[PDB]
Amino acid sequence: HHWGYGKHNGPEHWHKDFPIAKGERQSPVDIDTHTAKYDPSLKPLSVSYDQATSLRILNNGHAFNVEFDDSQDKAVLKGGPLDGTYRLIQFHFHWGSLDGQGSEHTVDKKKYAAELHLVHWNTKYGDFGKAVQQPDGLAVLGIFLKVGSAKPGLQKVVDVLDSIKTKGKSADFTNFDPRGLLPESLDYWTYPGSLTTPPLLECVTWIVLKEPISVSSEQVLKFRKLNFNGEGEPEELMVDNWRPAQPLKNRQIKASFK
Ligand SMILES: N[C@H](Cc1c[nH]c[nH+]1)C(=O)O
Ligand SMILES: [Hg+2]
Ligand SMILES: [Zn+2]
Repeated sequence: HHWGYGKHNGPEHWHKDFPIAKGERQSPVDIDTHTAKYDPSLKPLSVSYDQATSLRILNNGHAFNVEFDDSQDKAVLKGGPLDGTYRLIQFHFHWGSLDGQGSEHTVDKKKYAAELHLVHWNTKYGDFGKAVQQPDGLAVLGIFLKVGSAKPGLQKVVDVLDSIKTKGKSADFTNFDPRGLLPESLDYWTYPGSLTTPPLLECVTWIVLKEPISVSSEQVLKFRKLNFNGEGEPEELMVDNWRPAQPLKNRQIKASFK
């Protein structure tokens, strides 16, 4: 039936309905640090989230999305390997049932507790829908999460998940600053790829930060309290909604640092 994250509808079944699952630039992938090469030509990465305008948090049945208002240049990603401007439309996470797994991209095979993804779409294409029909239409900033000390700027998100336990629910989540989710350093690895959930469109330029942020056990815990099911249905906790690393094939990962 509908794609999910189980023994019967998980990643290993996605290709049947979504053939591109075995494509040439699928994500995520394992980042081999001793093979990625520093690129002296990458321009400084620019992440301008000052005028960000969050509007709503939504449980879509496989994760929760904090949607932003992108009808104007408010929150934009640029610089790095990107040409032009990319607008922040939404950010979501991928986590595990255990701190030992959860992230999608892996560093030298190491799996993080979770992984944050801020999705932006190339403004040169007018809108998200049109952007997802281009080789360079999207730009996703990936940030790893590791369990330890709590992340202040992430608590609003934590406290609100209670109101959106089940699939379909969506609470007003206005005025959330995504800057509180950015690690200190901006060093990153970048490669051409796709979205990690069906339709798995290969339209993404991945910008994966090396420095992970650390959240508390109590925080990630509440992420694990969510449900994949809809209200009034057998409870399936929302855990392990991450896709495993896919073949790198004929791609190269460039490091923004030496
Ligand atoms: N999860 C995708 C839709 C999505 C895109 N970005 C986040 N969610 C699907 O149901 O096919
Ligand atoms: Hg594409
Ligand atoms: Zn994602």
